[PDB]
Amino acid sequence: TNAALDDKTIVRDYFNSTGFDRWRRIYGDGQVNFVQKDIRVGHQQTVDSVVAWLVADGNLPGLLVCDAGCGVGSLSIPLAQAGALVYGSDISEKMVGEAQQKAQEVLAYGNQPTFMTQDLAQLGGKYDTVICLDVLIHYPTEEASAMISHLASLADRRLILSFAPKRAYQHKEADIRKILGDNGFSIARTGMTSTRFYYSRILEAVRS
Ligand SMILES: C[S@@+](CC[C@H](N)C(=O)[O-])C[C@H]1O[C@@H](n2cnc3c(N)ncnc32)[C@H](O)[C@@H]1O
Repeated sequence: TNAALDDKTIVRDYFNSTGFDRWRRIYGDGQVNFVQKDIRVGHQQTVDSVVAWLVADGNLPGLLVCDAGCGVGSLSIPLAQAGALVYGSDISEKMVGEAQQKAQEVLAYGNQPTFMTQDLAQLGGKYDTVICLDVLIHYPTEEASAMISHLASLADRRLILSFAPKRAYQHKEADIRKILGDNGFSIARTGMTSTRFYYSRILEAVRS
């Protein structure tokens, strides 16, 4: 018997249990405390900023996009609404199930994202753009490095990441940029969401 479950299992079990209930609420509608409300608003800003980047490029309709660690589809759904071909995945079956429910309710039989329960490190195939928002916060830098390298291998052109700049882990921007550089990516656009209880640094990386 192990002294500890691996980080992925701990995170997965959390988002399949009480984490599902708490984050479905934060990412959804209904009463929240002022801390949770701040997180809801901040996270919405991060999502909206990324959608805005992709819309601004003019090539979003028909674009193949991987949304790794998609949660309840907060990013996947608006990208699909804008015409992207979205492939969302999450390690938590509960989060994935909710994403599909929310998608079916608002998109019906139109351009829906495709949702799969899977560890992002096990994803295959190739995409124009790979996106991983507010997921790396759950892993130490060493593991985050391996995750970024795997995501990079799926990205033909672009990788977009967000992280808390230096349970929960902060990452040094210098470290994240180094890992991206090691994988053959240069930094293009960047962003930053800063509220009272929510901090998310956003990097757009493009294959050079
Ligand atoms: C804070 S939520 C962010 C969700 C989504 N990216 C968003 O911004 O709306 C973190 C999500 O990452 C997922 N996650 C954590 N580790 C993962 C992994 N190794 N592979 C895929 N998803 C993972 C969790 O299940 C959780 O749904």
